[PDB]
Amino acid sequence: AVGGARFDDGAGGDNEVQRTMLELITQLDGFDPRGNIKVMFATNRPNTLDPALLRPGRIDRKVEFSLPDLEGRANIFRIHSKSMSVERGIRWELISRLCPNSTGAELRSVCTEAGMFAIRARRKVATEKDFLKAVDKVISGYKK
Amino acid sequence: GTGYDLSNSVFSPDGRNFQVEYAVKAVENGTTSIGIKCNDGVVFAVEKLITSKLLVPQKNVKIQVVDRHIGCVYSGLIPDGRHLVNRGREEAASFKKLYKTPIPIPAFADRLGQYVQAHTLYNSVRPFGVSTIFGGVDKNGAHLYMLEPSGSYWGYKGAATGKGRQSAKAELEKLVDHHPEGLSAREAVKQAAKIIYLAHEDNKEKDFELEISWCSLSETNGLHKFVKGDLLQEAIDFAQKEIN
Amino acid sequence: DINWQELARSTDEFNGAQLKAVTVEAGMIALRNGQSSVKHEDFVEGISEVQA
Amino acid sequence: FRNNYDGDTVTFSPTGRLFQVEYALEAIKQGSVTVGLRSNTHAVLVALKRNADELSSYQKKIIKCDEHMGLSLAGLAPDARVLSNYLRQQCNYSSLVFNRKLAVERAGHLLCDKAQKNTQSYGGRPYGVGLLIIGYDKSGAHLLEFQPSGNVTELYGTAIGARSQGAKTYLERTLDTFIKIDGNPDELIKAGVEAISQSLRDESLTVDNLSIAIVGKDTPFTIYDGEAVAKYI
Amino acid sequence: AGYDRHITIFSPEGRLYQVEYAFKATNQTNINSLAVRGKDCTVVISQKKVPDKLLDPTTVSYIFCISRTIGMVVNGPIPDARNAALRAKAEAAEFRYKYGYDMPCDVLAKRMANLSQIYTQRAYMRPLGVILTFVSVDEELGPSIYKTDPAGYYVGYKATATGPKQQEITTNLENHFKKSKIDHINEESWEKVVEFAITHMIDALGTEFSKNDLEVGVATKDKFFTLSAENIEERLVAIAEQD
Amino acid sequence: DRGVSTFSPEGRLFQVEYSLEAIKLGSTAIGIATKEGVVLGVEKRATSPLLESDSIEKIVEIDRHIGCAMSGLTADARSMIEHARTAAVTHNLYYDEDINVESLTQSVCDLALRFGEGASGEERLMSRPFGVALLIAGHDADDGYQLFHAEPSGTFYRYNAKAIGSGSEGAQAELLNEWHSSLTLKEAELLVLKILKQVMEEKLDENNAQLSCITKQDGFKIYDNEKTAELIKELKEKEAAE
Amino acid sequence: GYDRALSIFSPDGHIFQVEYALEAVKRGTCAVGVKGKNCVVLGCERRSTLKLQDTRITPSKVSKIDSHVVLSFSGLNADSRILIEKARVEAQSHRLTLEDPVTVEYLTRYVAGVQQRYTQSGGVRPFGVSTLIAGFDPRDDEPKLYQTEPSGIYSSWSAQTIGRNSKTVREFLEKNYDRKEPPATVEECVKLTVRSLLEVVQTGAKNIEITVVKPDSDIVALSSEEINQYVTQIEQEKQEQ
Repeated sequence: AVGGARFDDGAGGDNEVQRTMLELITQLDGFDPRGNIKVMFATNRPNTLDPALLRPGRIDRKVEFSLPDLEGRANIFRIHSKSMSVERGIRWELISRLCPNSTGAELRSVCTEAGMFAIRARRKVATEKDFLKAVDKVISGYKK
Repeated sequence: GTGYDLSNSVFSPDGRNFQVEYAVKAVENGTTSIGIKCNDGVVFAVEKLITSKLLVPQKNVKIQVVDRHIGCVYSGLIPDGRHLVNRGREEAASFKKLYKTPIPIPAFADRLGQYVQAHTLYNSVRPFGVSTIFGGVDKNGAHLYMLEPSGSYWGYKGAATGKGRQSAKAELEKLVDHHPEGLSAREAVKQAAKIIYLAHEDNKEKDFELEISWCSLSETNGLHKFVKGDLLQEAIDFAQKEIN
Repeated sequence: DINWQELARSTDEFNGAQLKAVTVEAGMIALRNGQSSVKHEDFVEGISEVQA
Repeated sequence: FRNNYDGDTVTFSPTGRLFQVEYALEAIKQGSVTVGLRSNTHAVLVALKRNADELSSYQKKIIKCDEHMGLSLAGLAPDARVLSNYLRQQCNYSSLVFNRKLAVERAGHLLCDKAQKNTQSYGGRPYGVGLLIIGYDKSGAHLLEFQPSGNVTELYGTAIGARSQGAKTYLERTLDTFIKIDGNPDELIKAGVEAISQSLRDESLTVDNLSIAIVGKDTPFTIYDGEAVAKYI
Repeated sequence: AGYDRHITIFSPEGRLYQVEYAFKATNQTNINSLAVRGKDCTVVISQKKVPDKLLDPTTVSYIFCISRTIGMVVNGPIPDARNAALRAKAEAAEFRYKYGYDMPCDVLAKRMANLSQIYTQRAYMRPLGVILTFVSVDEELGPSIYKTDPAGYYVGYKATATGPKQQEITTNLENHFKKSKIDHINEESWEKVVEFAITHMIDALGTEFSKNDLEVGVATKDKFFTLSAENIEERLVAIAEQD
Repeated sequence: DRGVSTFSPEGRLFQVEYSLEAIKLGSTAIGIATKEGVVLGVEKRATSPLLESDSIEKIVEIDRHIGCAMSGLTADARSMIEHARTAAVTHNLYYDEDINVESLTQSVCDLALRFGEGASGEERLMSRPFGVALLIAGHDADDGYQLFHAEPSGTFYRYNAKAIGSGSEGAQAELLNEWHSSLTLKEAELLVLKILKQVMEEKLDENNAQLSCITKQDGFKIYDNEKTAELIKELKEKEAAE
Repeated sequence: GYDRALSIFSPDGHIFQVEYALEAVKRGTCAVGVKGKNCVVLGCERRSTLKLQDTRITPSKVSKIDSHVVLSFSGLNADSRILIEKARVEAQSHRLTLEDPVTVEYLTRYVAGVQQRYTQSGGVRPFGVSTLIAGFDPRDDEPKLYQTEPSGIYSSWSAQTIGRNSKTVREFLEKNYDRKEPPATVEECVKLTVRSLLEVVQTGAKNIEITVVKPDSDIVALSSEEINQYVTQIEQEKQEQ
């Protein structure tokens, strides 16, 4: 959002944006005690970084968010489920079996989509196929 | 436009095949190697790059023979040359089969380049990554040529391919002027070893072995054979002193 | 435990910090090896975190 | 860019390079590790048999093309199988035609330009496997290495696939030891066993994972796996 | 699409750029050369350029003796040079073999002319970037000059030059021929014809030539041939005598 | 676009990897090599009621001693199958005996690369690799029973048990769990049968799945819907106890 | 000469061409087939895009491969004709070779590879045609109905349609047919067919074209009136309520 490394400072208003990036980098470099305070940057792209960013002593470790997996979805599901009234005879393991690996956010399209299936199936505890259909439905209807 | 570079057979707007030029990239990329047309004969010399202990010395031998009178050496893809070597090794017996005579170096030459030239003629027919120093004593005296993936070779009183050529180019051109007379193969043998080390100095960084061969109407008696043993060691010691 | 050349040969063609990537991993991996001491294994595990 | 220069084995880099080769070259180290060495007496192969699962079997990296000649692989097996079969013909062929054993030397000659054709010929591709090849012959035990670049070499010893350097360094380190281990396959072998241990990283060599072969003077090309590797484990 | 330049296909204009670029490769060797039909003879002169010592300079020619009767000069790369002569070499004996008498010069030209037009029309076939001039003293046509292009286009010449500076000698001879008004150099000794040429080559090229400077050849009755550096020198000497 | 034989920077073949894509698409196909036999089970995956699940065959006999299954685009196998069937007979025709399933296996694997357009080093004519990977069951005297995953890679292994197709992975873990040396065929049956029904989208019946074994005595033997439905219900009993 | 592989696993592992072949099939005017207990009935729509055709010499959609073997399809009328031939050829071969005409499967399985060829065959595209195969095996009365597709895949059907809106009529038939109760009578099957046709054909008689195979090379294509009989017959059953 702040932009990474870019030539876009040539526009002349993005300098401030960079200046803010400059500010941060300038600031963050020296005086952040990084033994205690943790410096972490969430992003879509690891490459976009202002070269100053990834520099050693500034960004040492560089990590990808590990995509929620067959297991992760299950538990990420399971939590998504707990707000819903959901069947516990079924497993979010069972659902995440069906699902490919997708973002920990979308795993509600698995789960919270069946709050309707809860009341569509009129299972206050939404069943396996409730969320299976959700995995069906949302991914079926997905087509993007 | 561009892409002229990409397909072999293409004439770029300049009328040029950049692949061939890119082949030349691989060519010069070759290990420095030289050849010397001497008085009776020609002499072939190439640095053998030693990459490790596990290398069994003297086994891997870059210079290959065609017939027994045609020695050949090339800088570029070792498979390329060998591929063409056999390709040559064909034609001689082939020629020799029809003509009963082992093939003249020049005769033997043009064969190759045409074949090589084929490797120009189609965008897919990736030319060879090698230029090749080659020749030997034939019906009349020695001959020494060095052939380009272009399909260009010529008569060369000495020739060098690989990286360190320029170290050699002088060195040869020297002995050209040092010996516009001519040279005994054995002195060419001696001279080359120097020149190679000198040529090697372009590549000097790593250990290397030295393959040298030759076709001496005198010594090989119109044949191509390898510089070997003591005269080899001689030329080395000769060279390895003269390198100092 | 460190042997650079092993690292240095097992690592290949690092712009320096990739060695340090290996190394900071190694230090990291040293505590991940429980050591405050940072060893060849730390560094080979600095290698082990994929050096490509 | 490269997709310009890489895509076609017929097409040099601007630097005059074939990335497909380099790519095939990549699949090399991608391949499982395996090791080989020779004495003047014997020539030994040591392989890491990788499986898919434990449920699966363990991919064998070693091939017998001949009594005096058998090889090991890293990278794509299917290529070699052909080549091996192709090669198997040759020793056969020679010993068929000439009653002559194919020179491990002369063997290496073959696949090279054979590979070279994979290279220079558009529409096709190189083979996806480099080869370690032990052979014994009238010239003795010969360990040769091949490159999908076409390039072949006789080594006193070597290893390939993944991280072979550890063994390799150690082997190159070990050099004069095994080559002088003579009439002692075992320590020729156990050198490799140690060698492969050097480039052993993930785990130790096992009955299933360790594969071993030796050709030698009176040792025909002979493969050792499992219980055969068990004692050397 | 834009491949139309990469390949031989009618440009939007119906044009063939590779061809047009093959034309580039023609003088890409940068050798200027001439073909002059003497009275008796036909004579061809060209630049022998010896950039290197390491060369065997003797080996360097773009003038090629096609047949008994027919030679040819090449303007273009020696690989492509060495090719067409070979190609030409076949047809002669071939023609002769087939036809019992030697191939007339232009026939080869017309023949070789056919060739590129193929590659011209044959996309994967690339045409060759050499310009070729065939000459002989034809049993029928006597002295003969036939130049062909990378395009398979060709014609007879009262005489011609070819090279980067072709136009200059072209003018020169055109000047001299519009002057002389006869298709051929009228001289019985090809020597003179040569000497005439080397003059008018030296003339229009404004360029004095050593004997190592010149690729020199003479098409004579029943025999095309060339000269050593010494006949060249003889000319150099002889031509130094007229001037 | 790009050549199919074009190596990945990895030294891999995109198409292969893409061939690997269609592989997972296949009905999840599972097999277990017991010393009793080799159990096989697969997903019929009937895509429409009017479709009669009968005409669905992802499991095929090559020979009594050799029969196998397919998961992937079932088209490519046809040749391969008959091709496989060929050599066996052919071997037998020459060798008066049964081929090593492995040898056959290995042989059939060799089909893999035989796609190409004017490839360098031999003429291999197909537009593309094979859209199916195959579970290979067999009994051979030498090796007893034999189980193999035939793969468009041309690489394969002998699987103590193997699952391929859609949900094979967890099933594989299941197999990995479920498998032991001492497995009885009927165990592995219900094992797969459950694991299928487990991994099966559709609730396993006889019509939405298929079963077979290969047995040193009987060789390759496909299970009817009935004994299927029998063992099916048998699961439901055994599956629901605790 | 032209080897160029037109069918390639795409990154997804798919051949769009294969996938597009179906599109022409979808584009292909609908065609249905259904088996009575004794019989198979093939309904097909005529592409109604034009007229002034002489319908006689206008080619019918369903085609006989063998006296007991006919086929319907959806896609390029071109692709069929070839397929039609080789099939027709095949049976005659099978006839001559096997001293017996094909089973319908075998023929089907035969034609299966044909498409399946061009799939893994370079230099070609597969057919734009999925087919329906109707015939009763020699010495077999049993209705045999085989759907096929340019992917080279095929199966048995209690009933099947293909072409544009095939699902529509299929969805119709999927309920409108019972496995346990085939519309055993030809008519009821044909009528059920015609029912399923008007689903898609959208009220036409000429445009509907029926084919029915009975045992032992017993096969019939109905006149539009015979069709319209059922057409009209069905209409009442509708308009009754």
